[PDB]
Amino acid sequence: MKYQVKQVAEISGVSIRTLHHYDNIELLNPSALTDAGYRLYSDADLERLQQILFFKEIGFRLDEIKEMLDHPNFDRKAALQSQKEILMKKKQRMDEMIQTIDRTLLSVD
Amino acid sequence: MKYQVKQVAEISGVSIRTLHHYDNIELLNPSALTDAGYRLYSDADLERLQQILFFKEIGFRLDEIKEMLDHPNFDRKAALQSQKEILMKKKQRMDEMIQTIDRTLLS
DNA sequence: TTGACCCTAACGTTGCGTGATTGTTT
DNA sequence: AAAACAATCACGCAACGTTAGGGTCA
Repeated sequence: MKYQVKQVAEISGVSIRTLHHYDNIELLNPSALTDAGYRLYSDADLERLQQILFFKEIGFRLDEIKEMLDHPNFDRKAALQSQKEILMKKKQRMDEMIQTIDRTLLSVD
Repeated sequence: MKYQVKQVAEISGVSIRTLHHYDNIELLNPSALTDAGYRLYSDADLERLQQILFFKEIGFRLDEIKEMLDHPNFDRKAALQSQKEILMKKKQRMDEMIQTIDRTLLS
């Protein structure tokens, strides 16, 4: 029924420290707590975690992920594209950086 | 032939705040200090600042840049390559992420 | 009692931006 | 006697990693 850090960390691949941090940030708040304070996660919490984890792969930030999960109305298409555009530019920057390196490695190679 | 922050900053493009930081980090230390504490950079300090800015463009971090300027024995060739390689892998990760977005935009 | 497991601090990391407050004078 | 310019704090940002010390018991 419920899961505690060790298990959630194992099922999802993230660290316990991560679960805490996501808890402190209000990104992912456990569904329950034991009298002793132990965090107890529900299957729903696990879906939520998978989604925040997926948006993480696309390069979004915890705040963006948060605002998108807490506010579903927020159009996702435009976000997925803009994020793409942002990514593409980051890629373009690195290219210019690599050129600068090559354009520099031409001297006693 | 000495310059104070306003100038050096204006001549190099970086901010005065940057110059201070680079000073605290021991990356770029002013050639001279004024009695009142104003720092004065020499033409040499300016060359050093340019070198710094180059490596900064290639993507190196202050520590790496520092360690390279303070020890000119460090083979620069391999450094420029390894850095190139690192930049490439980053490019690749960027690609996979873009693919994943596209692979999701099918709707 | 004892592992195995959980918690809360709180500093470390990268590179300055942005005030706030205050001294100096190229 | 003011306008510019310089200085030293020190908090803020992204996302956890990593001890350090100390309860709990699925």
